Amino acid sequence: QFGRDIADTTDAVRDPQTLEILDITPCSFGGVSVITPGTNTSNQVAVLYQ
Amino acid sequence: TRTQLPPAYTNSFTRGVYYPDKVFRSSVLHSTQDLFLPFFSNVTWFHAI
Repeated sequence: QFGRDIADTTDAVRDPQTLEILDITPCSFGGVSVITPGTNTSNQVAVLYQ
Repeated sequence: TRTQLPPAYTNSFTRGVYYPDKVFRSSVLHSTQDLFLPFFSNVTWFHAI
């Protein structure tokens, strides 16, 4: 039924209704970083994504 | 008229290797702890010819 790879974690699963292998890929990647050139300089900030 | 011959002891050649569960494994070496048959073990041979 299920399927795990070398990382010892479930990566593919068999559909128990239509018989089809589906790969699981969560949408949790990267974060949010702040870039500030200086408080006394200006007040413009930058957002960075990983 | 059932001349039952005495049982004999023989040796196996790697038998009793089944899947541990319903989990698909590929390119990964995993070790389980179930009930298997030891390799090069001594079993009993019964005839019926």
